[PDB]
Amino acid sequence: VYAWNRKRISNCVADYSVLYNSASFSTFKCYGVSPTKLNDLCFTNVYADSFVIRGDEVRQIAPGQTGNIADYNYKLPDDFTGCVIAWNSNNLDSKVGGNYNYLYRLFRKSNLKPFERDISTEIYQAGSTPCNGVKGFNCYFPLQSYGFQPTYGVGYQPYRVVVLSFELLHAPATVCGPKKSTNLVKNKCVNFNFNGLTGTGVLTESNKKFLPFQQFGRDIADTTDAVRDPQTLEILDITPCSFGGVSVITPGTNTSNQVAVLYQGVNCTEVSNVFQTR
Amino acid sequence: EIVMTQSPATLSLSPGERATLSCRTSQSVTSYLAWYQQRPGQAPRLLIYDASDRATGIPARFSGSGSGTDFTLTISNLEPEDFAVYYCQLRSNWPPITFGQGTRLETK
Amino acid sequence: SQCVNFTTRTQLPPAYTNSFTRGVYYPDKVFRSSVLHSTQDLFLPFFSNVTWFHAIKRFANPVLPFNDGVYFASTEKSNIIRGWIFGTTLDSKTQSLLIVNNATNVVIKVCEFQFCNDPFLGVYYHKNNKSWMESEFRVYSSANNCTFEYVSQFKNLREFVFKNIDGYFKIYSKHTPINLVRGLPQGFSALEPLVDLPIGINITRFQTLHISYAYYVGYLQPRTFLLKYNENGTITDAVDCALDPLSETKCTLKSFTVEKGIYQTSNFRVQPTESIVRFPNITNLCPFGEVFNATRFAS
Amino acid sequence: VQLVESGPGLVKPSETLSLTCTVSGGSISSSSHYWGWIRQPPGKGLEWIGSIYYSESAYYNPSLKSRVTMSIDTSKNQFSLKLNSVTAADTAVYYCARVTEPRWTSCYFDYWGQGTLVTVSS
Ligand SMILES: *[C@@H]1O[C@H](CO)[C@@H](O)[C@H](O)[C@H]1NC(C)=O
Ligand SMILES: *[C@@H]1O[C@H](CO)[C@@H](O)[C@H](O)[C@H]1NC(C)=O
Ligand SMILES: *[C@@H]1O[C@H](CO)[C@@H](O)[C@H](O)[C@H]1NC(C)=O
Ligand SMILES: *[C@@H]1O[C@H](CO)[C@@H](O)[C@H](O)[C@H]1NC(C)=O
Ligand SMILES: *[C@@H]1O[C@H](CO)[C@@H](O)[C@H](O)[C@H]1NC(C)=O
Ligand SMILES: *[C@@H]1O[C@H](CO)[C@@H](O)[C@H](O)[C@H]1NC(C)=O
Repeated sequence: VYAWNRKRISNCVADYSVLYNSASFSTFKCYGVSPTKLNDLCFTNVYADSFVIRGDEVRQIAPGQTGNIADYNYKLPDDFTGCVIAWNSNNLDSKVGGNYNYLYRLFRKSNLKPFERDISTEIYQAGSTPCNGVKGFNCYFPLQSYGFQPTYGVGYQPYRVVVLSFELLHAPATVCGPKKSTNLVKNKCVNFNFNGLTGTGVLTESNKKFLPFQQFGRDIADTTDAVRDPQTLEILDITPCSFGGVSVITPGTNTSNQVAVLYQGVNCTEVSNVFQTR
Repeated sequence: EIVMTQSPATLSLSPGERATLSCRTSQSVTSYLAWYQQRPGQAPRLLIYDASDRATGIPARFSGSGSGTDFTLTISNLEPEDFAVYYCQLRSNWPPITFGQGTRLETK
Repeated sequence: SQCVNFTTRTQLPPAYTNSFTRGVYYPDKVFRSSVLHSTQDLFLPFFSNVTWFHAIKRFANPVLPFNDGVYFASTEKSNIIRGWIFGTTLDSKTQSLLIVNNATNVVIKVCEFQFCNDPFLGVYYHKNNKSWMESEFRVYSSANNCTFEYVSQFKNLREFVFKNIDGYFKIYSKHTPINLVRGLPQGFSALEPLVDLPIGINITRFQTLHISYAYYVGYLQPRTFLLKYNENGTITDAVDCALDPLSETKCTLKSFTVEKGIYQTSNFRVQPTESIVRFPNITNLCPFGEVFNATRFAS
Repeated sequence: VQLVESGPGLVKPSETLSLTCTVSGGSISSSSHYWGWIRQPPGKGLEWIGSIYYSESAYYNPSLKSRVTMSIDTSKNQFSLKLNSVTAADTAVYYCARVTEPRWTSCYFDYWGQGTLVTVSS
């Protein structure tokens, strides 16, 4: 845990259906996201932080948590976005004589920042007299080992914890889920999903001179105005499909029951007598 | 190495007094300790675990000062049948399960 | 390879110049158009002091600190500057990065390199072929436990920006033809991103690598910049808010222009110089001396 | 619960000393307890030999590990001990005890057996 391993996942597609559908995970909590929706999203990158703790410490692995693990071994940001999956590994990480291979930090001058790893093995001074690399009075080794033997309670048994943190940046998405990509449709209202970025609009050919490193553009509203088709490197402008207030021009009900309908600000094609006014 | 040292080798007290046995570990780690009682010809009996927890059936007069490096077993009111040999036992990384040299408690 | 030892080693004295208004690069990969957008990140503050030297007795380049990132400019006719080395100890003890652009391709390797005292890149003129051909490369004595490897497939000003943030070494590059003969040119040109590498190492010093047959360096700082994206999306100009009050006003109005008038910019707050603690000094003095200083003690 | 020791009371030098402890107050297949052996020579202190878990594995003393092995039998609900190349220093009373190791360093012998005296002589 103090030396929690980190892996990077990028430029690939992952089927999370098998992930949250597995019953082998004791704890499965997603913050900022749901297990099901992963297959319908794309992310620039993912970081998998893998480590081992005891059952009681499982709760500590969560945003807004405090404790030895959270403070000294692994801290999550308050705005963390991702999923934590913890499963018992008693059959894998427990030795009959004692599995001392798993360690955790017990002392530190200050709590860890989010996604900060500290692997230093310098003696922790807890007393007036400083420690010149030698233990003794108020001079302790910063790391301690788990027992991890099969005869423990569930709270003390080993659990393998993996945190998948998905980076949702403006850089191009590189991690997507399953789901095939349908053919491109233009000049029609459609629910588009470009690289996990979803929306609704009308897609048209664009003359904008996108730079090679530029995938999509945003307007003053920071809203997706143009995109680059991930399959075909072409620029497509997205425009709002069609919306407008429906009002009713009606003479007094006492007079007549026939009325006309006014669709404000819509062409007379997206909808007897039809009259196109400004 | 984590070496165990009990004190004293022999303790001379009479019934009604209180006894204080010391079990200090080397200048090393600190955690739990177990105290056991053994009378002549009998298997050692568990008195205290986790550095102070009376075993199942231990009178209230037994207690443990579970503190750092040094530990202490205390017997409040010495009864006639409380004079025996007392061993303290640790479980370190290496060697596992170390036993104390034993303290002989006799009637002065 | 095997290091080449030079009995005599020397380094030319440093020189200083003004950065003028260079060091601007695209913060992200978000296209924009005809908009003034404010961004707070690591930038080269305008008109900043720039430390520059010349690249040629073995005149060895100096090891320079990295700080939060480096804006490195090279003015040359032929590609004399070829690469750099980054790290903290620059030895086998700690992981070190090495970037180079040899005659073949670009090689970028993060390994426990053992850099040579005088890294040497040597080329010789092939008279029969009438073309120079590199034949000597003695940079590191050893390279063990490699952590990363990637190999790519009228003066010139090549500007580069190196930023180590979140374990990512981001390199932005720009190349221009500059007719100036000496000194850092005064002008504006955005630096497009070149590549980001998730090396995830610690960097505090770096050194330049030259070829054997001028450059300038500045340190970036956390600053807020108003970038003006034109119709094509190219950044036409930039304003450094904290350069001067006028630029702070410009950033206030999100305009490359401030009209005459008075604008509430900021709020000045002084802070206490020190702390004062006063109590009823002694309600009564505790008579400890009567015990310790007693002439006679009790049994 | 109760533990009962069994085995020859005499072992010639340089030969294997075998003992078997049979419990009957519970189950050895329980995943909460170890089963250990502790010996003491006459007039000497206690010496933990080795503790075995139900699955197969065990851990022994860092001095007697070379010439010691432990075995278990859930079917017969009993665990055995082998001490190879027994010297004259193995003349001792051997108890078999029940061990509870809940956290890390908490390792106490809950209930002991009466123990059997094995004297090794020629
Ligand atoms: C309907 O309107 C007419 C004229 O506008 C009026 O004479 C009549 O009373 C109205 N009917 C009702 C129910 O008000
Ligand atoms: C409605 O669409 C048609 C064809 O796209 C176009 O000729 C017409 O100008 C549109 N309406 C308005 C009000 O522009
Ligand atoms: C750069 O620093 C030197 C001394 O460190 C100083 O003399 C010089 O004036 C500085 N440059 C500018 C533009 O002020
Ligand atoms: C390289 O890694 C191995 C194992 O990870 C390690 O034993 C070795 O010491 C490392 N190299 C150096 C120079 O330390
Ligand atoms: C935009 O780019 C096109 C083609 O590269 C060029 O013709 C045009 O002049 C450019 N306009 C601006 C404002 O840069
Ligand atoms: C005791 O007396 C000496 C001089 O006689 C003085 O220096 C010292 O401060 C006194 N101690 C205390 C505690 O006041």
